[PDB]
Amino acid sequence: LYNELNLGRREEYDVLD
Amino acid sequence: DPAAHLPFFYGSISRAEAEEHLKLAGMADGLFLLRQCLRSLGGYVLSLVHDVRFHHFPIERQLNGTYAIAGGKAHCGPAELCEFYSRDPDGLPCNLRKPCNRPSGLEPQPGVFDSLRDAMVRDYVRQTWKLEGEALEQAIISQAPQVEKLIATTAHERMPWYHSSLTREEAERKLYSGAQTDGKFLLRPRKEQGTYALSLIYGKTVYHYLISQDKAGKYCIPEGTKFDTLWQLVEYLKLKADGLIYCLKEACPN
Ligand SMILES: *c1cc(NCCO)c([N+](=O)[O-])c2nonc12
Repeated sequence: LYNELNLGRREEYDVLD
Repeated sequence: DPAAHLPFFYGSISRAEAEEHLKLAGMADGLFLLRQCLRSLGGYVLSLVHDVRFHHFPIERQLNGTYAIAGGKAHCGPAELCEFYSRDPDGLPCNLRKPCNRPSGLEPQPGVFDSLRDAMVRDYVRQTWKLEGEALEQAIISQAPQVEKLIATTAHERMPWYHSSLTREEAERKLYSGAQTDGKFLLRPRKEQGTYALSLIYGKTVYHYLISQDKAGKYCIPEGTKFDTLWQLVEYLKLKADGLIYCLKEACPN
């Protein structure tokens, strides 16, 4: 009964290619 | 700090004020600064401006004392890394063209965690070997290799919001019995050993978030940000929302 994280408000970091 | 000497190193500042400095400095393509990573130990963050947009690239310190962005070449230091990317973007939106130097008089922002670790180390040597004055300060120089890493990982273990052996029901009971304020939280270990549970109240219900660590030694909530220590995890979710219904605020008794 654990709560799923809001995938839309996670802090996003940038990445390489 | 290996980056303290660098004029574009801002220390432990948040993304918000980091972007404020880049904005004040002209927002030119390749404009960049360096700051301490609040999620990893000894890591940095490359804040970069391209097309008037902010790009933040974590630089995590490798096991062998080198530094690298995820899926990128390693470098011997922050000085070298920035020197490299100044001539080869090699993944970045563009090369590092102009450093966002600190204003005159302003020095790197001292970090919360690093100061906490400093005091815990000094406290360890104090009670263990019963030392004082400079005789203590000298002992800290030699007795800060492994324990420095051990105290960081176990920082949460001495924190108020951390509860040693509580189940879900035990947590929910006294959680309500109090101020019932939003953000009031606590941390606790679980049966799977390598997992913990973040419990907090918000408006109406007690929420529970499963924390698990993937080897490499980094704690995280499923499909969430990864941290090197549980202390850094809890502290990050105090200011940044980051998935939670409500960011952490206040703690429960020891
Ligand atoms: C650059 C730096 C290091 N170690 C950190 C000490 O400054 C290593 N290393 O593996 O020890 C290295 N290897 O190749 N370049 C470097």
